[PDB]
Parts: sequence; C-alpha cells; structure tokens
Amino acid sequence: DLASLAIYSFWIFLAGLIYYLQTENMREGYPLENEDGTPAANQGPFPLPKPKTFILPHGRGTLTVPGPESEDRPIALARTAVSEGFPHAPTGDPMKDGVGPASWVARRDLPELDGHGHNKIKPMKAAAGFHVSAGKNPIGLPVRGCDLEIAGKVVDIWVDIPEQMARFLEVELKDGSTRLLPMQMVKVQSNRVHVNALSSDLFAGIPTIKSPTEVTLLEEDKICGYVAGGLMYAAPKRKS
Amino acid sequence: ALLSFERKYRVPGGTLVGGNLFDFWVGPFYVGFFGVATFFFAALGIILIAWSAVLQGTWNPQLISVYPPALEYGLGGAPLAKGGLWQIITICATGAFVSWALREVEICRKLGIGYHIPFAFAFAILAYLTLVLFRPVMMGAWGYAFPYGIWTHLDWVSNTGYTYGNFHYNPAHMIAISFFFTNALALALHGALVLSAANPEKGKEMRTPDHAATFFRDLVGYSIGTLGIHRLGLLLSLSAVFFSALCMIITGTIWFDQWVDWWQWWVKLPWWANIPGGING
Amino acid sequence: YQNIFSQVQVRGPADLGMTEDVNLANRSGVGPFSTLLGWFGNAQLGPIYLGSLGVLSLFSGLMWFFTIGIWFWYQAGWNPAVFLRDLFFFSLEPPAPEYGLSFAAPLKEGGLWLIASFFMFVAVWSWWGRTYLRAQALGMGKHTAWAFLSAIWLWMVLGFIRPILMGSWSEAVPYGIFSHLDWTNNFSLVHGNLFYNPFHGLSIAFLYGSALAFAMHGATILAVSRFGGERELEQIADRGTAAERAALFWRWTMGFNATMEGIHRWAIWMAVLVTLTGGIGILLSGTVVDNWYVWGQNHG
Ligand code: BCL
Ligand code: BCL
Ligand SMILES: CC[C@H]1c2cc3[nH]c4c(c3C)C(=O)[C@H](C(=O)OC)c4c3nc(cc4[nH]c(cc(n2)[C@@H]1C)c(C(C)=O)c4C)[C@@H](C)[C@@H]3CCC(=O)OC/C=C(\C)CCC[C@H](C)CCC[C@H](C)CCCC(C)C
Ligand SMILES: CC[C@H]1c2cc3[nH]c4c(c3C)C(=O)[C@H](C(=O)OC)c4c3nc(cc4[nH]c(cc(n2)[C@@H]1C)c(C(C)=O)c4C)[C@@H](C)[C@@H]3CCC(=O)OC/C=C(\C)CCC[C@H](C)CCC[C@H](C)CCCC(C)C
Ligand SMILES: COC(C)(C)C(=O)C/C=C(\C)CC/C=C(\C)CC/C=C(\C)CCCC/C(C)=C/CCC(C)CC/C=C(\C)CCC=C(C)C
Ligand SMILES: CCCCCCCCCCCC[N+](C)(C)[O-]
Ligand SMILES: CCCCCCCCCCCC[N+](C)(C)[O-]
Ligand SMILES: CCCCCCCCCCCC[N+](C)(C)[O-]
Ligand SMILES: CCCCCCCCCCCC
Ligand SMILES: [Fe+3]
Repeated sequence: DLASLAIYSFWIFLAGLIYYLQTENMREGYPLENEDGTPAANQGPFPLPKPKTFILPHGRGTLTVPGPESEDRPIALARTAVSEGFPHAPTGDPMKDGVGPASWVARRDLPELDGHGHNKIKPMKAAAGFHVSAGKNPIGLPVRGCDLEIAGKVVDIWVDIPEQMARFLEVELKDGSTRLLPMQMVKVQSNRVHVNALSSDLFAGIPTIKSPTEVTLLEEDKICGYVAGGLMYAAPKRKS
Repeated sequence: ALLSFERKYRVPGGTLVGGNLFDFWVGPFYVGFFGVATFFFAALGIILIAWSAVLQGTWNPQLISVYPPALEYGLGGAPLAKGGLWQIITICATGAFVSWALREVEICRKLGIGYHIPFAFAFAILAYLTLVLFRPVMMGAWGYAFPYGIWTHLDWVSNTGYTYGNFHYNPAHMIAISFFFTNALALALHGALVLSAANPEKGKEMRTPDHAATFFRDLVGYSIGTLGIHRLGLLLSLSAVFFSALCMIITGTIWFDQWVDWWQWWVKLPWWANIPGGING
Repeated sequence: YQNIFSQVQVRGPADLGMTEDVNLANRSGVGPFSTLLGWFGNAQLGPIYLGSLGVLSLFSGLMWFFTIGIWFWYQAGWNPAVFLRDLFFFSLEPPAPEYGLSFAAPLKEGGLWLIASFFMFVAVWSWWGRTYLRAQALGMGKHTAWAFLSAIWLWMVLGFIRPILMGSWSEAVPYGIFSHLDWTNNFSLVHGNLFYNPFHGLSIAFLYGSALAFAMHGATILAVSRFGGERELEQIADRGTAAERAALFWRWTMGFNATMEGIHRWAIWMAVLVTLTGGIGILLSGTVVDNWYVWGQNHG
C-alpha cells in the first residue's frame, strides 16, 4: 500500500532532518566544556558538522564554524561549590568586570557596515537628512535613573541608517562626556527619559566609545551588557 | 557541561522564591524553586496517568485515555476512576505549566533579558485553561472538557465542532485560522530570507540585511525590517491563540446554535433583506 | 517598555536599495512613507520591481479575480445591494463530473471556472519565477523560491494534480468564501474523516508548531533586542551577547538550543512541512485511499 510506504518514508526523512538540524545548531558553543574550560567527556549522541565558511563582505575576512572556541577575555568569576552545577560568584564588581547579566562578548572592534560599506549606525547629527518623524523627540530631555536622580541629558539619537530606526540615545553626563544608552532600555516620557536599569551613580561606569561618531560591535556589546546588568546589580538604590 | 561561552552567565541571583536554595543547574537545566515545582507537578501527573492506565487496563501509548467526569457530575468532584483522576491530573498539568512559565521568568532575570518568552507561553496556557477550566465552568460541567488521550482528544474535537454544524462558520475561528496560516507564511518567508542572505550563490559574499530588504521590496514593494518581522511573528502567533481561545469561550455559552446561521444577521439587514435575486432572495 | 511598538520614529532619504545585477529600469520610484506602519515596522513603501514576468503575473492575477467577480455580479443580478448582501455565498464552481477533464463545458456551468483557473495558474507560476529571479539578481540563495514551492505544491494538488488523477475537474475547489469551506468539510466526510489521515495529523503538528516556533523565536529576539539581537546576519557572522543569552535561555529551560543561523533552519522546515505533508495527504485521498478510518484500521 502506497500510503503506508509514504508515511514510513516520511518518518525516516523526518528523523534525518532532525539529525541534520541539530548538527547545524552545534556550529557555535561546541564542544561542550567542564566548568574549568576543558572538553567535557559526554558530548551527547550528535557529532559536530563539517565546517562551513562564510565569506564576509567589505574585506572583513571569513568565519569558519565549527572552529576552535575561545572567550578571548578574562572572566572574573569563581566557584561557590566543590562539585559541578552551582553558580560562580563574581570576584570583583560584576558590572565593571562584565559578567553575569552584565556580560559582553569579544565581538570585532569595528563598526557594523551597511550594504554600501558605510557605518550602519551614526549619530543623527551626522546622518544627512535624518530627523525625528513621529513620536516624542527625546533630544534635550533630562535622563533619570532608577534612584529618581537626574543622571544627564539627551544630546542626540544614534540611528540605524538602512533600517531608519533609533538604536541609542546619546546622554551627556555632569562632566561633559557622553554615554550611549540602548533605546530598548529607556522610557521616553513627556518631560524626561527614564532608565530603570541604572541608578544615577552608575552612568559614569557605562563603557565609553573610542571615536565620538561611531560605535564598534565590541563597544555595543559592552554598553548593552552593562545597562542590562543594572537590573540585577543596582540593588543599592532602585524604586518604581 | 557548558557551552564554550556559558560560564560567565552562570552567576548567583534572579530567583523569585527560595533565595539561593534552588539556585543551581542539573546538566544544562536550570532548576530554581519553579523547577522543583515543575518536577513535582509533572511527576505526580505522569504517575496518576500511568495509574489511570491500570484502572482502564492497558499499556499502549495510543490507547491510554483519561476522561473527565461525566456531565451528571456537574462541577463537583468525581471518584478517581470516573473523572477524579482527570481532575487531579488537570490541576497537576496547570501547576506544571505555570511553574514552567515562572521558572522561565527566573532564567530571564538571571540572564538580564526581557520577559517576552513566558509572556508568550502564557497565551498557550490560557488556551489550555479555556478548554479545561473556563469553558467547562461557564457551561456547568467538567465533562465539556477534552479527555487526555492521543486519539480520544481528536474524537472530542470532532464531536464538539459538529455540535454546531460545520465549525468553519464560527467567525472567531475564521480569524484564528487566518492568523495560523499567515504565521506559517511569515515563518517560511523569514527563515528563507535570513538563510538566502547568510548562504548566497556559490562564489559570493554573505549578503547584508540591506540586500534582504532589497529582495522583499523588489518582490512585494515593502520590507517590514528585522525588528518588525520578529514583532510580526510574535503578534501573528499570539493572535492565532487568542482568537482560538475566544472562538471556544463563546461556543456553548453566548452562541450554541449552528454557527452557519449566525451569518443571517448580515443577510437580514433591512436595506437589502427583501431585494429579489442572488443566493438569498 | 516592551519593544512591541517603537517610541520614536526617524526618517531620512528613501532607501532605493542594493543594485547588484538588478536591472534598475524595471524598478519603480519610492512609494510614500507611512507613520502608521512605522510604529511597528519600517515606514517606507516601495520601490517595487516590475519586469515583464511581474506584469504578466499581476495581469493574470487580476484577470483571475475579475473573472470570479464578473460571475459574482451575474449571480447577484447586476445589483450592488445584492452583491454585498450575498458576497460570501457566491461561488464560481468547476464543471460537473460528466465533463471529465475536457474543456467542452459551457461558460455558465464550468467553462468560466477553467478560464479563471488558467489565469490563476499563470499568475502563481510566473510569481514563483519572480521569487527565484529577484534573488538571483541580488546574488542570494533560492530559499524563498524553494519554500514557496512547498505552498504551490498543496495548491497544485488541490486544483490540478488531484483532479487530473481522479479523472475530472469536478473534483477541484470552487472560487467562493463559504463554498470553499463547504468543499473542505465535504472532502473530509467523503474520505472517512481527515483526522485519520496521518499526513493531515503531521500537517497540524507543523501548523501548530510554526506558531510555537515563531512565538518562541519572535519573543526570543525581542527579549534580546536590548543587545541588538535582531541584527541576525551580523550575529551569525560574529556572535554577540544577544545570541549567547538567547541560546542559553533555551538551554537552561529545555536542555538544548539553537544558533542564530540554525534557528532559521528549524524555522523554514517547520513551515515548509505544513504544506509538504498536507499535499501528500490530499494527493493520496481518493487516488489510493478512499477512507482514512478504514486505512487506519489496517495500515493498508
Ligand atoms: C471537525 C472539527 C471542526 C473544528 C472544531 C474545532 C474545535 C472543537 C476546536 C478547534 C480549535 C482550533 N481549530 Mg478548528 N475545526 C475544524 C477545522 C479547522 C481547520 C481546517 C483547515 O479545516 C483549521 C485550520 C482549524 C484551526 C483551529 C485552530 C484555530 C484552533 C486550534 C489551535 C489552538 O487552539 O491552539 C491552542 C493551543 C493549545 C490548547 C495547546 C496548549 C499547550 C499547553 C499550554 C502545553 C502542553 C505541554 C505538553 C503537555 C508537554 C509535553 C512534554 C514534552 C516534553 C513536549 N480548524 C473542523 C471544521 N476547532 C480549538 C480551539 O480554538 O481551542 C482553543 C478547539 O477547541
Ligand atoms: C471539517 C474539515 C476537516 C478538515 C479538512 C481539511 C482539508 C480538506 C484540508 C485540510 C488541510 C489542513 N488542515 Mg484540516 N480539517 C479539519 C480539521 C483541522 C483542524 C482542527 C483543530 O480540527 C486543524 C488544526 C486543521 C489544520 C489543517 C492544516 C494543517 C492544513 C492546511 C495547511 C495550510 O497551511 O493550508 C493553507 C495553505 C494553502 C492552501 C497554500 C496556498 C498557496 C497558493 C500558491 C497561494 C495563492 C494565493 C492566491 C493567488 C491569492 C492571492 C492573494 C493576494 C496576493 C492578496 N484541520 C476537519 C477534520 N483540512 C489541508 C491539507 O493539507 O490537508 C492534509 C487540506 O487540503
Ligand atoms: C501561544 C502561541 C503558541 C505556543 C507558544 C509557546 N509554547 C511554549 C512556549 C511558548 C512561547 C514556551 O516557552 C514553552 C517551551 O518551553 O517551549 C519549548 C512552550 C511549550 N509548549 C509546549 C507544547 C505545545 N505548545 C503548543 C502550542 C503553542 N505554544 C501555540 C501555538 C502545543 C499545541 C498547539 O498542541 C503543544 C503540544 C511544550 C513543548 C512547552 C511547555 C513544556 C512544559 O510546560 O513543561 C512542563 C510540563 C511537563 C514537562 C509535563 C507535564 C505533564 C502533565 C502534568 C501531564 C499531561 C497532561 C496533559 C494535559 C495531557 C494531554 C494529552 C494529549 C494527548 C492531549
Ligand atoms: C510554506 C507554507 C506557507 C506559505 C509559504 C509561502 N507563500 C508565499 C511564499 C512562501 C514561501 C512566497 O515567496 C510568496 C510571496 O511572494 O510571499 C510574499 C507566497 C505567497 N503566498 C500567498 C498567499 C497565500 N499563502 C498561503 C499559505 C502559505 N504560504 C503557507 C501557510 C495562503 C493560504 C493560507 O491560503 C495564501 C492565501 C501570496 C501572498 C504570495 C504569492 C502571490 C501570487 O502568486 O500572486 C499572483 C498575483 C496575484 C494574486 C495578483 C491578484 C491581485 C488580488 C487578487 C487583488 C488585488 C491586489 C493587487 C495585487 C493590487 C494591484 C494594484 C494594481 C492597480 C497595479
Ligand atoms: C467589486 O467588483 C469587481 C468586479 C471589481 C471585482 O473584481 C470583485 C471580485 C471578487 C468579488 C472576487 C472574489 C474572489 C474570491 C471570493 C475568491 C476565492 C478564492 C478561494 C477561496 C480559492 C481557494 C482555493 C483555490 C485553489 C485550490 C485553486 C487551485 C487552482 C489551480 C491549481 C489552477 C488549475 C488550473 C486549471 C484547472 C486550468 C489549467 C488549464 C491548462 C490548459 C493548463
Ligand atoms: C520535535 C522534536 C525536535 C527536537 C529535537 C531534540 C534534540 C535535541 C538534543 C540535543 C542534545 C544537546 N547536546 C547534548 C548536544 O547539548
Ligand atoms: C522541524 C521538526 C519538528 C518535528 C515535530 C514532529 C511532531 C510529531 C507529532 C505526531 C503526529 C502523529 N500522526 C499524525 C503521525 O499520527
Ligand atoms: C513523549 C514524546 C516527546 C518527545 C520530545 C522529547 C525531546 C526532549 C529533548 C531534551 C534533551 C535534553 N538533554 C537530555 C540533551 O539535555
Ligand atoms: C527526539 C527525537 C530524536 C530523533 C533523532 C534521531 C536521529 C537518527 C539518526 C539518523 C542518521 C542519519
Ligand atoms: Fe529571526
């Protein structure tokens, strides 16, 4: 009976498909490791796939995965227990050390480029023809932290040019330097921008950018990591 | 064992209940208080199902069926063999789903991410509880709920639907379907788009998101954008479930006749009800 | 703040797109900008590409639509009040079983169905061609076209392949809102309840699974959008904390996880298999299996 054959064949196909897909999703993070960074004994029943190589645009090289995995950064954490599977306590300040929910990855220290090789993200003042088109314009608003203290003022919006979206607010602090705040971690209100994740004293600690008109993937990761980390780690001063 | 990048995120904190007490992992799995709750509710539920199997008399996965109390029982309790087990298993199932959600919330707090996933999952839970709790209660009996069996629950889908004629005519159900179909369309498109850019023709460099936007603009004259498409998929999938739950909550309560006949309100509007011709005059 | 709607919109010069090997002569100017759309996605409408295949597709598509509507107007006695009142009840029906696979049926009793179906056939396949060709002109993979083909498969099976193998056009789906739902119901009754078709049950698992998948995936990307997680192609090329936190959410929750590229492979297949399994289920119904309940009692 043909329908019997089709359904039997389909389950065989489906099992192969699942095998293939699970192996495709092992191109990052594998082999598994013990808590000391060493290869773990039990990798499970799925082997690593043949490497593939992505050819990056604008002469930025290639990526080949799977390949040798490295954090490429120190990780300021230590064991809290004598056996596997417990948490790892921060050894200094986790916001500054970039661990836990303040983690960042060692992404390339270049800016993301659009399809034409120009920087993807730019402060709006450097992006010709870009302006606020709808909604409350936050430029000029005081920025308030979770301690209800004013941390600074918004001096620009950093925009994704090809997507035409707001990605950060550039906030100037009391000392005259600025920080980027991810747009997803601010609340624009009629008379202020409110920032839940950070108390006013934690703004200076936001990682800074090298060139004041661009931001690199490494810098984005450090900034976003750090403000996200405030949700757990600004326990000395948070209220509604 | 840990993924190569994992250790840095396995710090203390994030728990909603128990402080540091259940703040650990088993292999890949985070535990937490709500992991202990999930194990308890799920293990008891499974044990009671395996027991209900014996009181039926059978070990085949595609025969085991746990039926709710008969309609006679109303909303009261029922002896274990005649619906009571279904009632307990249902409480266990709800406990396990809510516990799983709340364990998801703890994992979000530890990872510093948004709560969108458990929020989304709560829609699936609300649909489940529509079928086993809210709808039955509004209708006066546990017996309007579906039985827990692989084939027996489809029997219930089929009898429940044909009670109101062809269930296609339920307008909340039309909207729900439309969302499910649209979601699959969107998931196909999105997957394909990302992969077509990351995996271009043989020579070539990885395409950029601008190429992806350009593809869709060339094809349909519009690109929703990388944030937009994830917003859309979330909205389409949650809307399908919301309207699923809506279409059943209204059925047997507010509307209990043949769903086809509902449409008569339109054809009977006074400005065209009595005009000769067409299908209805 | 949840990132479902944007708080502030920005606009700049219209993005006219990447060029690559596209013929720019065939690309329109940019449409207008919608602030409404812009709360949710991008504000820019157009440009669109309309070469010869696109004009052909748009034209047969409209001809399909107008053929059905001219028939609906007829059925309404040319009266607009009746047309609106009865809109969901009208139906352009295929030829009766008597006419087999022939084109000899009168316009008023099947021939118009064939004309509208011809136009639809040309519209969909030329649009498929366009799906492939636009990717090609940009140097992109053909995943869109392969995916679209899965949908076309179910469509083909319903209106073309299955009628051909059953010996008559009478067996195809009518063009009407209510009538096609009646056809669907009736198809199941006549084949012994489609819930016993194992391919229908797979189709459902995939349909539900796609809602599962996109709810999971959309929610995951929005949850890590505070680290730029929606920039997926760059997270593929150079993994960030967004991708790591995403993976790890799921690893800790259910014991395994995806990559930023691989989740799109899970995705495309979850969706494509809806209509793959679906078309098989339908194709086998009446050709090889007359009653799925019966077939289920035997597996044979
Ligand atoms: C003959 C039958 C009638 C009919 C009668 C009904 C009836 C009756 C119902 C539907 C319902 C639905 N029908 Mg209908 N329907 C018909 C024809 C159709 C057709 C079609 C092409 O013809 C389609 C596409 C649909 C589509 C749909 C959906 C809109 C909706 C189902 C999804 C849902 O509710 O998910 C919601 C999701 C869930 C309930 C799942 C929840 C999962 C929980 C939270 C988690 C479980 C975890 C699990 C136990 C874990 C296992 C552990 C392992 C490790 C994994 N119907 C015919 C005409 N339809 C249903 C509905 O709307 O329900 C609300 C419903 O009750
Ligand atoms: C009483 C009715 C029967 C029944 C009868 C049928 C029949 C008959 C069929 C299904 C099919 C399906 N059913 Mg069933 N179904 C029932 C009960 C259910 C229930 C339920 C909870 O009870 C559910 C969840 C489902 C679910 C499903 C889906 C999994 C599947 C459709 C997939 C899809 O995406 O199709 C939708 C997608 C398409 C049709 C693809 C279309 C692609 C084309 C190319 C698009 C052209 C567009 C056109 C040109 C318009 C242009 C628009 C403009 C551009 C704007 N059924 C009951 C038992 N069901 C289908 C299937 O595959 O079954 C195996 C099918 O044929
Ligand atoms: C709301 C949009 C869609 C959605 C979303 C969604 N589902 C989700 C999530 C989200 C966002 C998760 O985060 C969560 C997850 O972890 O996924 C991997 C989940 C999940 N969705 C799941 C399944 C699922 N979702 C479905 C549907 C959908 N989920 C929607 C279409 C369906 C359908 C359509 O039928 C199913 C079967 C699980 C894989 C997972 C939740 C796992 C969970 O809660 O685990 C804890 C509980 C257990 C391990 C076992 C409990 C055992 C019980 C005590 C006994 C069994 C009782 C049961 C009622 C018997 C039923 C028998 C059947 C034959 C009827
Ligand atoms: C894998 C399974 C899922 C899937 C996938 C899928 N569908 C797809 C694709 C893919 C991968 C495409 O690439 C293709 C696409 O282009 O998507 C945007 C498509 C597509 N899926 C479509 C529809 C569709 N898909 C469906 C389903 C599904 N598609 C599944 C759930 C359904 C259902 C659920 O029934 C429908 C109705 C189309 C939107 C699009 C294919 C378009 C096509 O073939 O068009 C031919 C031309 C016409 C129809 C034009 C006629 C016009 C209208 C009838 C009315 C008026 C509008 C007009 C365009 C205005 C013009 C103005 C003039 C003045 C110039
Ligand atoms: C306002 O009025 C005007 C006149 C302006 C209008 O234009 C109004 C128009 C309408 C009111 C239009 C209404 C349209 C509908 C309600 C359409 C309904 C459509 C469906 C629900 C369709 C469902 C399914 C269709 C399927 C499965 C079709 C499949 C078709 C094919 C696979 C094509 C097969 C080809 C054939 C049979 C011919 C092949 C012949 C050769 C020689 C190759
Ligand atoms: C519907 C079922 C699809 C899910 C397939 C599940 C397979 C996941 C197992 C992965 C093992 C993880 N390890 C051990 C590689 O980390
Ligand atoms: C992308 C892979 C996802 C795999 C999900 C498969 C779930 C199987 C559901 C059982 C269907 C049973 N049927 C209908 C064959 O009896
Ligand atoms: C009752 C049938 C359900 C089939 C789905 C089971 C898939 C669970 C995969 C979990 C893998 C986790 N592990 C063991 C790798 O950690
Ligand atoms: C939970 C289902 C897992 C099914 C995966 C089985 C993979 C079979 C190996 C086939 C070798 C090509
Ligand atoms: Fe995505």
